[PDB]
Amino acid sequence: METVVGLTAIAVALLIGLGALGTAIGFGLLGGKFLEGAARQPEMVPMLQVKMFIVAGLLDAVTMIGVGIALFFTFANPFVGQI
Amino acid sequence: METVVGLTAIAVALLIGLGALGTAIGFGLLGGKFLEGAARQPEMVPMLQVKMFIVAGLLDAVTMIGVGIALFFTFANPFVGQI
Amino acid sequence: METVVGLTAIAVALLIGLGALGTAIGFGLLGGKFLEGAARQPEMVPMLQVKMFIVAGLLDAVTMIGVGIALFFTFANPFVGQI
Amino acid sequence: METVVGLTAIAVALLIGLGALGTAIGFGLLGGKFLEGAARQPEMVPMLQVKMFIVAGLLDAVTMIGVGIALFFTFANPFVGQI
Amino acid sequence: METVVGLTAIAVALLIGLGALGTAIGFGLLGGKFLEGAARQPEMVPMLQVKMFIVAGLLDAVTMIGVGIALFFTFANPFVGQI
Amino acid sequence: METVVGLTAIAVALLIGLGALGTAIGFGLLGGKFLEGAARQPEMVPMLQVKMFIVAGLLDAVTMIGVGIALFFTFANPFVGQI
Amino acid sequence: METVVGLTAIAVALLIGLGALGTAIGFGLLGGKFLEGAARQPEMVPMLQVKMFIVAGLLDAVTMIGVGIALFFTFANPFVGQI
Amino acid sequence: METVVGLTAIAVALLIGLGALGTAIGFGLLGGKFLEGAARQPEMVPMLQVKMFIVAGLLDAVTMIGVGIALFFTFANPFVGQI
Amino acid sequence: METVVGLTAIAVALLIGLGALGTAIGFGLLGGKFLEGAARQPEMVPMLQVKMFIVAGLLDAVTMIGVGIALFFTFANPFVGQI
Amino acid sequence: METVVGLTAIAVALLIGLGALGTAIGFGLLGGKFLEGAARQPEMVPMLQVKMFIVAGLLDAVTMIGVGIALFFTFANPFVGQI
Amino acid sequence: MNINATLIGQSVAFFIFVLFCMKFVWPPVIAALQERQKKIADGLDAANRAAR
Amino acid sequence: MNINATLIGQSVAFFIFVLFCMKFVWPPVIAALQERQKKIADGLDAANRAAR
Amino acid sequence: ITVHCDIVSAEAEIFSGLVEMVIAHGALGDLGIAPGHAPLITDLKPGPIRLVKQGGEQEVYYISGGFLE
Amino acid sequence: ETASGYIQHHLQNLTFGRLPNGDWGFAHTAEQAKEMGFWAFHVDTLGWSVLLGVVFLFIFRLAAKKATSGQPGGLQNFVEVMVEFVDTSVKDTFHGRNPLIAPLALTVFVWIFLLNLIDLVPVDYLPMLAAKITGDEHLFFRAVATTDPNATLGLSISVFALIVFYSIKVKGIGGFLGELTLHPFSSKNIVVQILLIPVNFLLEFVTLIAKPVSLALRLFGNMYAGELIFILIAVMFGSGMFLLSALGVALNWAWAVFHILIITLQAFIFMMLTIVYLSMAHEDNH
Ligand SMILES: [Zn+2]
Repeated sequence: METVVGLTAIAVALLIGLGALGTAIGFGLLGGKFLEGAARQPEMVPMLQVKMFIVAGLLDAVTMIGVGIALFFTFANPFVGQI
Repeated sequence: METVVGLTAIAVALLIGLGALGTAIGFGLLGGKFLEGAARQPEMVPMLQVKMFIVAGLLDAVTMIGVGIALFFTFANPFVGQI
Repeated sequence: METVVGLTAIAVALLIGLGALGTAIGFGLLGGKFLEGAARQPEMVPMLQVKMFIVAGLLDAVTMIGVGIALFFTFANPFVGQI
Repeated sequence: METVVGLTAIAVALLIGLGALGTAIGFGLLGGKFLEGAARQPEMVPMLQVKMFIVAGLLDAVTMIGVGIALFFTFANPFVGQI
Repeated sequence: METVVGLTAIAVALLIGLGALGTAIGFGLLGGKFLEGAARQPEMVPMLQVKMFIVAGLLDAVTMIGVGIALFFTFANPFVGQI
Repeated sequence: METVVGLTAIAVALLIGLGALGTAIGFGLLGGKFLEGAARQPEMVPMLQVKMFIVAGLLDAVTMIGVGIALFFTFANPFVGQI
Repeated sequence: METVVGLTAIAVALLIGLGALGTAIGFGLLGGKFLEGAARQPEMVPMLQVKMFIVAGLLDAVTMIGVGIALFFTFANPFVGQI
Repeated sequence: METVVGLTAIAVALLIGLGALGTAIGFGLLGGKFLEGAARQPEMVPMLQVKMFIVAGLLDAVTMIGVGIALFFTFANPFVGQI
Repeated sequence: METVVGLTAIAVALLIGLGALGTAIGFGLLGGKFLEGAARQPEMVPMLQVKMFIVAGLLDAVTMIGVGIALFFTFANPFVGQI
Repeated sequence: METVVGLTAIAVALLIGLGALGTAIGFGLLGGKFLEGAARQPEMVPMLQVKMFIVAGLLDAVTMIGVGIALFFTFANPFVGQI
Repeated sequence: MNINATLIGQSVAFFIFVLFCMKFVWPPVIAALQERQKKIADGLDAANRAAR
Repeated sequence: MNINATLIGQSVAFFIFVLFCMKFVWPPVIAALQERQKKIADGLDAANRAAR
Repeated sequence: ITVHCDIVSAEAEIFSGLVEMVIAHGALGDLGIAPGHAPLITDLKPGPIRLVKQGGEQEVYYISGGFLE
Repeated sequence: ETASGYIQHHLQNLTFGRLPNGDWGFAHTAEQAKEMGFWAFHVDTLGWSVLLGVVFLFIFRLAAKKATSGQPGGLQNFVEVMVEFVDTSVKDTFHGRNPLIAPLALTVFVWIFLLNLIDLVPVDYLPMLAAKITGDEHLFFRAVATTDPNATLGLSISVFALIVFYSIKVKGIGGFLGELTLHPFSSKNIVVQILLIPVNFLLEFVTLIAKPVSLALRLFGNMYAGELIFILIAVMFGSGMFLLSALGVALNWAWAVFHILIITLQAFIFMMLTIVYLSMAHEDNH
């Protein structure tokens, strides 16, 4: 029993840690270009903000799936019942 | 029975976590240049946006197979019946 | 059989997970340059879109071999038959 | 119990360590573009700084969820009460 | 034999997966520069496309050796010999 | 005890090591833009410096929360008290 | 002889896998700059191609030692004897 | 007791190794911008060199906390006392 | 005996594998700038080539130390004599 | 005894191999910018070469400490004496 | 090694040296520094008045 | 020896370090301080001449 | 919102007035300039420059090259 | 003795506290010092920090109690180059009228530099001189005060009090909590501002608490790892060999030539972050 429960804590750490690593770097890359565009044209900032939010939805999509499967493995673990 | 179910919890965290890491960095790269092009050509944003969605479909193609296989291993484990 | 079957789940997660990671970052790099070119010269877009698909075939080639070997190790097993 | 508690210490280090790695690189990328924009347009600096903090919230969002769950696994333990 | 056989399944996953990861990022870097060069010089595209295929032969050289050795370890096995 | 204590030395090395890796790459990206800004505008050096040290507080926050929990695990132990 | 041989299959995968990964990313960087130079001045291509092959020798030199050692451990085995 | 002593050697290697990796990549980024700035204007070199060392104190901060703790784990040992 | 010999094969693979990975990435960064300089200033290529070989010796210094130590471990394991 | 001896061989590969990776990427980044300045300003070469060797001393600083603690671990052993 | 002791002692000792410097050391040095600048300013101004 | 050796080894290294330190670190600092000492005297001369 | 724009040749002024957007062919790629745009200088390839204004939404002028500031 | 015992002895402090029977005594072993709780004192840390601070202010007072306002003597020429350097450093960052910021920066820079400089003197000299003057052979005595985490934490927790003080003193209690909860995200809708308070509090509170810790541990990590390399190089001479006690001299010399740059730089960074963090507590930066 102890192995499954112990290896489910490592699974949760990887699902949230790998997601956090990618999301942080992805917004550093996307947001940097948003500042470059805002500095070039301060007249287009209202339009650039909504376009950045369209991309932000795509960037975090799989990260949000992983963080929902990690809070499911934490509360009412699906693999404990299998054994 | 316990090692196969413990190791399949880590297989699910690798499938979703590596996909989440890559797609978050990938959209940061793709989306960063979409905002740069929108700041250079304010009138081309409706043309650049449809081209960004064509690339978005290629960028997430293998990642969607990864989460599809990960949720199949979580609810219908295919390895627990092979021992 | 138990450890060979348990280590085949991790082998499948690494084949699909590393492939998903590389393909998302690769299309993020190839894609950003396509949008940069499309904003700069909109008359070249028809040619640049055809040239992008020639690269997209080379980019996914080894990733698709990896996904093909991972599905083979999941619905069949060449290691279990070796004891 | 000694394996669940020992694997939890590694899960906690992996949650915060990957978040630290991601946010440090993400802010290096975001902040580097803020200094680039501040040098070209010193009149825009107060506007650019407000837009930089809007992005900073998106960059650390998932990382914070990770450190919140990490502290929760040290002072409480949802795995030890499931054995 | 069960540990040798199960560790050749991870050897094969590492050997195809690390190759897929490198080849996807490598072609994203090469292809993104090909689109940039093709937009800059439309009359040089026939020459640039042939030069891209010279580099593609160097880029995949070790990746093809890795896929070849991984298929050799899957259908034959220099380790089941225990020699 | 021997595993819970020996897997806390690996926990400590990942909390300080992944933070040491991300802060040395983050300050090298941030600093590379500060030195170019200092060349593009020699008269802006005192302003660019105070703004760089504001970003530095955001860049090291999660890393410094990890050097604290790592020191807390090295001279106290919240896991050993759970047997 | 089941531990020494098994861990030798992992060693061979790391040697060719890390070599394949580095060589593919290295040629993406080197070759992307060859195409950039070839597009800037089309008459310099004969010289740039010869200069690229000189660098290709420095780039692959260590990967070739890694492939040589990996094929040495596959067909012969120094660590099998050492016992 | 051998697990605590063996895992301290790995903790020392990860704690020094992740600092050796981050400091070499982080200063190669900063150093390149310093040489580029020196080429743009050799009149500002004494000032730019002083600014580079001011950032060098922020970049190498946490990497020395790990080199100090690692050298404190090789000669002294806070984990052996804890049993 | 097997654990010392088996872990030595993996130590060998880590030394030449991490050295192969870093030198190929580093010589593509270095060589990519050699080709960029040669396309822009073809009369300076004899000087740039000599300056590049001076950075090549610095880039391969710690990697050749690792290759020498790896061959020493394979043909003269210094750990088998330590019980 | 065998676990301390085998796990110190893996600690030497992490100390010398992770430093080899960093030193090779760091010198490709710093020397690429040196060859860029020597083409732009062929008269500043003698001065830029000296400033590059100063920064080289900062890059190869924590790597030489780790290459020296790893030769201390192969010819002496602070862990073996601790039983 | 890390043991928490003498934290309040060093905290109080720092304020004592800071306020001493603020009252006794800092004001006289700035006054003497300004006098040279004022004397040189008067000298350069007086040279301009002589020509004017 | 041990403590006897470590004591002579440390002191020999320190002597070698102090030798170069007072030959290459101290003299340039003194020259920079003496340069400021000559600059305040030459600057004050003009303010003395203005009264004439 | 509007910005003042002038098109001037070495011999005489081609255009002078208020506009909301200016579209031109730069040497590296096409551009769209609007009020508040950051300082930019570029070399122009032969082709038409398009100006936008209320009512004057398609004021087009052909240019043989030159620079945009 | 052994190399392990030589290293174990150099890492212990001269602690004085509550023994099993009485609040008057020095600990004779590391365990007897770890028994002494939070109500104890490192007598070597407080003996080196206070003595070096008084030497600095006494020398600076000798050049302030008799300032010439004309041609400077050798001593006051140096003291004025330091005050002019610190004043310039403060005016390029802080624009207000606060009279405490400038003497604080001078105190912080010169004191930390002196507490760090004693690391260059050979590592066994002061520890053995203390033992010979006392008549003991097991006396714990550490000279470099910035290698004690309590000394560096005392210097940053005190700068943090001045940051929370000036922030409330100029922005008011409402302005302090306002920057902590209505910044950086604000919205007109009442439901939205309430849902943004937890997000604003997580972003702003984490950054504020990280300031004192990063200042103390950056200084501690560079000095503790700096002295450890000198103690480890001294064990090469303990061997008694000739071709090892020759290589050790080269490592000690190279490490000291590198360490004087680190000792100078760490005092400058602590001063600059003290100036920056106190200046951003006086204005709304957003
Ligand atoms: Zn504010």
